[PDB]
Amino acid sequence: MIVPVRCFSCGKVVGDKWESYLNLLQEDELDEGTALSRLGLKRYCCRRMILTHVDLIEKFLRYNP
Amino acid sequence: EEGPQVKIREASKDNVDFILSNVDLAMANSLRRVMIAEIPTLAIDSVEVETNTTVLADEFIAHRLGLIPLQSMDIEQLEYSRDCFCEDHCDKCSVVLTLQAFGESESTTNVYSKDLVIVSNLMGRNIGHPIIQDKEGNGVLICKLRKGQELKLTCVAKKGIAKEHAKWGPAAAIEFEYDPWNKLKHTDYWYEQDSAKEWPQSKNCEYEDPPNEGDPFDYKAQADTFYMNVESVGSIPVDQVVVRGIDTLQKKVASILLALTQM
Amino acid sequence: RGNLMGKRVDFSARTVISGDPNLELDQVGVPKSIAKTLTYPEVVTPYNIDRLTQLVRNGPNEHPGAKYVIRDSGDRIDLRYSKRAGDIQLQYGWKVERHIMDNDPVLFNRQPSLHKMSMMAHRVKVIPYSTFRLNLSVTSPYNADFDGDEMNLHVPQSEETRAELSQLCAVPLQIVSPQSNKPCMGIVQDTLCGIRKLTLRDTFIELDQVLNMLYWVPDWDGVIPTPAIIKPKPLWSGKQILSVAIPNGIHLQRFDEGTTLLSPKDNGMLIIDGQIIFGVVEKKTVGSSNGGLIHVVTREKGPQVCAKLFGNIQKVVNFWLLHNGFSTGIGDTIADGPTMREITETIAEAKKKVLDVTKEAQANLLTAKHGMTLRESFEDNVVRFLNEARDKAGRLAEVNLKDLNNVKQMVMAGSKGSFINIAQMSACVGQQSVEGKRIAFGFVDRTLPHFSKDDYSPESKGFVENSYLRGLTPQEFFFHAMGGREGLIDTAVKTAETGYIQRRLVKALEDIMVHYDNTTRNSLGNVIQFIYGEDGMDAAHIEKQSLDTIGGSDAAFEK
Amino acid sequence: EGLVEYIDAEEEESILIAMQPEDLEPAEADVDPAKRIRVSHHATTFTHCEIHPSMILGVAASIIPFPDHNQSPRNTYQSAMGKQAMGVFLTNYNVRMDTMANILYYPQKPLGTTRAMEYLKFRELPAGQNAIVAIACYSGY
Amino acid sequence: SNTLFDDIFQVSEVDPGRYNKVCRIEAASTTQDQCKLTLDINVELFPVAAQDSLTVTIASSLTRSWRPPQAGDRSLADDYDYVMYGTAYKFEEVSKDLIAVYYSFGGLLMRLEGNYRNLNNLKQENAYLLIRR
Amino acid sequence: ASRHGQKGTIGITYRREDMPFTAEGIVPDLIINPHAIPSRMTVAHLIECLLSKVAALSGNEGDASPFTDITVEGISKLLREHGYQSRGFEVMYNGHTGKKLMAQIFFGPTYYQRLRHMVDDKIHARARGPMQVLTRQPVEGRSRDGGLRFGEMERDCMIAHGAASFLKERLMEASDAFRVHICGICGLMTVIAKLN
Amino acid sequence: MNAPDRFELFLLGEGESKLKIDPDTKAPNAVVITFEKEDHTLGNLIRAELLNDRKVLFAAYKVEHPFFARFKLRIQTTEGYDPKDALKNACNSIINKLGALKTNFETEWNLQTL
Amino acid sequence: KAIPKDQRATTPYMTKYERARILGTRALQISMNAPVFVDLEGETDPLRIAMKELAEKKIPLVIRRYLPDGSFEDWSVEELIVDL
Amino acid sequence: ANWPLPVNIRRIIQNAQQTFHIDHTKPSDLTIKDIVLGVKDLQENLLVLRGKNEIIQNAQRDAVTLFCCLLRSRLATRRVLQEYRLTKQAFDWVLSNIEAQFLRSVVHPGEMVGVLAAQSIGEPATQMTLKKVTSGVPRLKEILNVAKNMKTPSLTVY
Amino acid sequence: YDRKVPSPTGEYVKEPEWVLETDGVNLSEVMTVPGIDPTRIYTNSFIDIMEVLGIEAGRAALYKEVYNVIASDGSYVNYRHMALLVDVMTTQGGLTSVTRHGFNRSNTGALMRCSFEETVEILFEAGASAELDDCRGVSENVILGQMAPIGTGAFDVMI
Amino acid sequence: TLSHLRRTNTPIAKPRQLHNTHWGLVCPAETPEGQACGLVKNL
DNA sequence: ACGATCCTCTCGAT
RNA sequence: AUCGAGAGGA
Ligand SMILES: *O[P@](=O)(OC[C@H]1O[C@@H](n2ccc(=O)[nH]c2=O)[C@H](O)[C@@H]1O)OP(=O)(O)OP(=O)(O)O
Ligand SMILES: [Mg+2]
Ligand SMILES: [Mg+2]
Ligand SMILES: [Zn+2]
Ligand SMILES: [Zn+2]
Ligand SMILES: [Zn+2]
Repeated sequence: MIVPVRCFSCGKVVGDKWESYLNLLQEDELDEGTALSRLGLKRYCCRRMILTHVDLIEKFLRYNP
Repeated sequence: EEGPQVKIREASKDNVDFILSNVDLAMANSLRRVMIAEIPTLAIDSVEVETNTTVLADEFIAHRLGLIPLQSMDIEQLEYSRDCFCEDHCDKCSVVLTLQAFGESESTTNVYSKDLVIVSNLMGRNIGHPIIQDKEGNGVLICKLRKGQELKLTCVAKKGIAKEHAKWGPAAAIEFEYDPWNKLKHTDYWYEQDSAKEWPQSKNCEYEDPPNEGDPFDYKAQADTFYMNVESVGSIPVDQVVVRGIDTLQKKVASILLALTQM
Repeated sequence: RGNLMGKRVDFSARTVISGDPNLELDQVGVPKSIAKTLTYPEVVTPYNIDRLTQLVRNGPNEHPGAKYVIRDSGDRIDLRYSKRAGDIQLQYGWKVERHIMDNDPVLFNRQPSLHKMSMMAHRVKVIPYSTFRLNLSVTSPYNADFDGDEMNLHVPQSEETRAELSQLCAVPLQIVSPQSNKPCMGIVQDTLCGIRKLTLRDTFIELDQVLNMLYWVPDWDGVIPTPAIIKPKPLWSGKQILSVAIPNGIHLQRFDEGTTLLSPKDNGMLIIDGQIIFGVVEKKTVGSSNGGLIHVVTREKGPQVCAKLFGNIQKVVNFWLLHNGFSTGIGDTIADGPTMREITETIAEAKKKVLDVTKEAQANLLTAKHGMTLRESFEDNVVRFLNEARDKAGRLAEVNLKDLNNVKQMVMAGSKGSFINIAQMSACVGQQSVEGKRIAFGFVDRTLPHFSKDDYSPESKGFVENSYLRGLTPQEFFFHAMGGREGLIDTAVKTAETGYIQRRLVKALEDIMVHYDNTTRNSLGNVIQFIYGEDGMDAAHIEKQSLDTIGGSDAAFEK
Repeated sequence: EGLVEYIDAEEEESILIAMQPEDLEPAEADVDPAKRIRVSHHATTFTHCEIHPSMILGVAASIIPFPDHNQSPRNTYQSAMGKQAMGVFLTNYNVRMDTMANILYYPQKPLGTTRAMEYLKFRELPAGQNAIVAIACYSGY
Repeated sequence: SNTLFDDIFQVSEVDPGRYNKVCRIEAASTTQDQCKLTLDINVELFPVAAQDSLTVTIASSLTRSWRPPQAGDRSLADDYDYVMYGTAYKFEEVSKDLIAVYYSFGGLLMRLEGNYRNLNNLKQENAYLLIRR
Repeated sequence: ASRHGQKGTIGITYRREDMPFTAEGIVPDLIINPHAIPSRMTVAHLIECLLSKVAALSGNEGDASPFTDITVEGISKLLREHGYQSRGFEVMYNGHTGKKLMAQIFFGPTYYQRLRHMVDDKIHARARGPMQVLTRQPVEGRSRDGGLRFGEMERDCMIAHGAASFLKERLMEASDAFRVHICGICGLMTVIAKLN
Repeated sequence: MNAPDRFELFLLGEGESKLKIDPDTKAPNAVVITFEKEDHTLGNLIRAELLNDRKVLFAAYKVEHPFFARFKLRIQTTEGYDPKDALKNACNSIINKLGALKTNFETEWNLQTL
Repeated sequence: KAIPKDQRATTPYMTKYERARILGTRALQISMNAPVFVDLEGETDPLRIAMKELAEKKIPLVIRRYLPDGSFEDWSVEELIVDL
Repeated sequence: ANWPLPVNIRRIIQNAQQTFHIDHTKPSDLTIKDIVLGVKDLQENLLVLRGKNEIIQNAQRDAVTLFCCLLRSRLATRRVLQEYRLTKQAFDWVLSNIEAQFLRSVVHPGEMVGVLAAQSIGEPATQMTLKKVTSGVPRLKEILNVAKNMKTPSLTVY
Repeated sequence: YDRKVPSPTGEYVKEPEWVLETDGVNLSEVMTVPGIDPTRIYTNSFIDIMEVLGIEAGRAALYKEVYNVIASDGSYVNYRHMALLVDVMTTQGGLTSVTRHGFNRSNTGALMRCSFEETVEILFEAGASAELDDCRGVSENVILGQMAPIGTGAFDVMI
Repeated sequence: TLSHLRRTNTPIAKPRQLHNTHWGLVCPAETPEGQACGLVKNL
């Protein structure tokens, strides 16, 4: 269910970095680790926020009505 | 000048690593906290939902909206709805944004904060603007729609503070260290052999002289000099969090002074 | 059983409980909502009308308010509906079912209630959020912990009823329990773990804090005591300030193993005029022990004074710890490199012993002890061999543990942990066991299909050599699992069987009481004891004293 | 192609089973002091080898990280609680009308996984969050 | 307004048994072989070592809430370096022509052995410990 | 609850400030008491943290699979390379004061579950409501606004406290309470009550 | 459902004044000032400054219960010195330093590039 | 079956249970607008009052101690010593 | 020699040791008659029963024997004088003290010992959960039921 | 075994002694055996100790026993408590179980027995043989919702 | 849900004990506490 | 013949 | 609301 707006822990807006993150993975062919750091996510409170997210919405959208 | 004195090292739109010296730890902290919790800000604190054919719940979406960072520089000239003499809200104490999104294409339409649309009269004050630091310029991903899904909202952003709610925090994260070498002996490190080889060495040590082997224990020294850094969500420029922080704390103090007086 | 001697009563409440360090031992935190429901029939009296009327005006949905107003005829004016609910002129003689307010006496209990201590009267303290809030040192009597336990509250309805709770069943009154003839409420977790640290000789505090700690103790005489040190810096010791908590007139001598009115190990204990002279403060001193600072302070200063002793000690120690911090991590379970070496081989020889016994036995050389099968004797040996092994590898580990090691650090306070825990977490876990025997041959002549038939070696029959740290091996796992289960099972049993016994005892004696001629008879009148406990002395008012005339050489008895 | 077989407890009686294939079929021709201690592959008899010991476990226990560094009963407790956990029990929870349903707002796959969670679809429908925890005596609350 | 005991001591041993800011000192007395001393000292604020010449003093003067500075320009039994206050508890008969005493400085302990102190040593709480150079 | 048989209810929430903090400015989402560890020997929990920390740092999925050669060392070795103390401790400052905490703390990320059964779903609390028609005794369950069971066991306690009056008031004035008329010759409730 | 509104953390309700000054009874020239809808931030800052004044014999503070946002500052000053004054001074000395820091920061912030 | 004020063997001292019932019963009367035989130093709670009516031996109540045979002994709250 | 008895005498003493500030340097004002006869007299005012007849007057003696032993061994002439330098005043106080306390340690008619005991045994019983004998719950059960088929019989001869 | 023993000089010393533990009982015949000290022979089979040495002894063991159960667990319980039990178990001259076969037969009013295992029946054999319940048991006054001879209800209060 | 679908019940000498032969077939840990402990198993 | 307390909830039926 | 079966909390 969608990328958390802001990190539970510290509050660093994070919801505006999901797509960026994904791209860095697929095309830039980077490892989750660096991809994160490049997105400015340097502390672990803010790294688990994205690294762990399970974008379930993409599966809820396949339900027609 | 007088006491308290700074020494910025780094600086940008978001961070401000700086040395705050010749102050009391009590203050270094009071300052730190206040930054985290009492500097005002504008944030959606009420969502009127008209249509939500989405996969997400109303309040689930409403929650996220609240979290979306909004401009807040001129917040000092926007009132607290609870103080505005209007019934509910107005353009003197709020900022109303509209969100309307329709799943048009069969290729998933995304809904960003860049889609909020200020409807109220800003009255020429820089206030309530979906803050965007994206590269592509799509501040925050609010929601996603399918074939023909609708989402029609109307939010009312109000003045608030980290205390009523964290969405109202402008600060994000604040680093804070003092006495990089434990000269002050304010801690007793945990070791397995050499507490010096097992425990890392903070960048901040470089900015201070070591302990000098045989020197006795400095039993009179207290905490001077603090190595902080304020990250900033952005509703406020970093410089401001520090200032407004200092300001607010200063006002808090003054109001007690003003208290005795009226007493 | 369920309708006559056990009924569902009105004016009862139940929720989750959680500890609250800023609540007095004898209070109980009642979540505003619950207080707004439970009520109490108070009659209108010139000594109250003002408050009563004021509440009736507050109505049933603002806390210090009320519900229902009872009149002469016996009518019930429902305060939440009633054209005349904003009217109502109270009349002396009427009744105002009011909300439960602060300081009301209430019977608070946790089930199962196999004690008196399971049901005690607490002073009400209405507070936000929705969990009953209770002082930690009220924990054990009810045998609660905060992993989810719920607790029941009952409200006295009669003026007498209240009195009966506040004079007989009050938490204060129950600190020194008659069953163990010692106290039944000590000092736990943080307060205990901390108080110890706060006490270490090495522990000193300065001005800013001292002044807070002192203030923190509510009964402070505001007289800052002179620092233990006045030299280059005026520093106070831990003992110094804690002693503020201890009232005056409390004395307490101790002497542990190496004590000596100079206790080089900061051992034993010596408290005079309510001033702690020497000895680290931990479980023996402040626990719920016999000699205890609590047993003494209850007997000497009074139940209430001692009731307070808790909060004070807590408020101070807690604060101090709130600022010293304390924690634990894997690190705390890691043993000196050369140690694990000495340990691993400590076991290595245990195995060789078992092996050397085994070969002996298989040669028929063994000499069977009397009454035991050469087979029985064999087993018993190995089991002994392996137990010792575990215990020494364990001891071996316990010595590394530096005084800074948090685990050891709690064990020393006596706030959690024991040799065993360390020994297993750090060195070898141990020999698993089901039905008092080492793991059996569920399979034909073997333990698992991973061993060869006939194999009594330790690994094969349940000896978990590894530590919880190093990690177990499949077989080890499975085995340790078997025992694990045996445990959980008799766990479920040892509960019912006991629950039953708890009753048969209760029914059997139920009606026995100490009559007015100091005799002890049951309903029939049939004397059971001519003097209760054979001395007609109440269990709570007793303590282990030494009869100085029995021991010592004949010469010393004379000298 | 006969590279595997289905054995029931009865036939199990007549077989010898090696745990790890590797670690149990090399010839004995220095050892990491932090690794647990294992005995030896003493058996010129092996007829089978375990697919993987972690398989002796089942659904519930399967989600426990390092349950082999945990006291026996605590593993059983956790297994009973993993069933009271919240999360998305099904991607179509919105289209199902049933007596009570509890769903987590922002489920997170655990930073600590099990090579057996891949089959239990855990990472896909996680039940629990990855909170930053501190074991420490604080307000005493 | 008094002084109760003066004497230079020679430190024979300094023991830090699992404490990092405290050491238990045992120094003998120069002059009268009869007198010996056992004391707990905060080696962090006042180091000590192998054979030091320590000057000791007891007294009971320079109980109302403690105050601090201001008098930094007033009284000053600061003719020493290290100073402590405490409460004495037991007076013991080491037997023979010797007698000892015990003081507790908030846990920091001291035992004094001699004899002419029967008079010069108090019998109550009051008791400061002064040490210099 | 964690994933290691360690459950616990919340006891209070603290806002970011009042919380102890990391020099980096990181603060905990949750704080558990060290005391719930020595005895439960639930070490994996500790380990998992060591691991989950390193993992989040290096964006690597932490492998806490059972029978593997994964050591607390190999991990601590990895976490140090990441500029952190090899065990999980991290100097922390007291939120109120800003000062340092004399005791470093085990700090890291750990997977925690949100169990069902939430206070508000349990808070029942009655003060004389509806009673059973058959026994004239309070009804069961809270969904019905019933009463709490003052069963056998609770009674014994009251008896033990010697609080006679209270008992009567519990087993009568609250719950069953009824007035019956009896024949002064054959103690049977066979007396026709014609009150008027 | 038994949770109090967040704003009760910084907004005085009815019959609540920012300060209450009761004379301590144990000591002389002692006063216990209770603060309303204020937490550690102020409490500790004022406690610390109040301890710079050499005519101050005592000064501590406590939030008796986290649930509620209020605290107590205790003050004892040298005969003839009114703690209320000892309080006044402190708040000022505090504001002044604060202003100062405000400036000096703003100065430096301007010499910065970025 | 009565017992003269003499030959009285029961405890001169008042039992806790006796005083808790005495305290309750007087506290109750006081709660019903009944005359107070003491001077209130400013007390309002019935019980708290009744406690003070006992502390000044001014509670006109007598305890009847039944023995186990049937007989008994009447003791007055004025006689009974209240240590506890 | 360590047995639970009412009135912790040791304490009362310590509570005189500093309530009257007793100096171990000057001599007491105690008469050997004072102590000896005093201790004796104290033993007359303990009481647990008050019948004036033989039978009961003899029970009363029994129920106090032990405590008294404690009492005598503690309040002995040397001791009083050499062990804790009491004074006619302190000592005289210590006595009046014990009496009262004793009287306070007596059970109150009403005390429901039946239950109080039942529970005092049931509780610590529900704390039991585990050198080859039948113990714990099972055994306790064996006992209470008064079984005849006990699993671990045994005879211990000397 | 370990046994403390007064030494000629006064102090208690440890004079270990040989003792035979048995895996089977027959008290009646072993005391008589020579060499053993029949003064001390013992058994955990209180029943047997009863039948052979009298009941006052049986009570002793009965306690000696219970005690060991509770103390083997490190736990302590004041004498009186267990005392009362044993005694209650020992006043009727025999060994009366805490089972129904023992104390519910007791001689008590019908209602008490009612609240334990054989209600129905107990009340019939009670009706058949017109039993008169004093109503002085706590368990019965609880059934009639009246005060009982408890702390608060032992003494009566009067004007 | 997975766990429910993989459950086992055993109605009614020692049956709740985890047993040797169980290795490989039934989960050594997963089982309810008290009541039906050891009786309800999980493959 | 009995078997632990108290608890909330879910399904189904003359 | 009675009634019977299982699931779960401590
Ligand atoms: O949390 P838990 O139940 O511990 C406490 C108790 O409630 C009582 N109880 C529990 C379960 C049960 O089947 N029957 C009961 O009567 C017992 O007094 C429990 O003690 O159980 P655990 O997790 O084992 O407790 P802990 O050791 O604290 O982790
Ligand atoms: Mg628990
Ligand atoms: Mg529990
Ligand atoms: Zn973050
Ligand atoms: Zn407005
Ligand atoms: Zn009739």
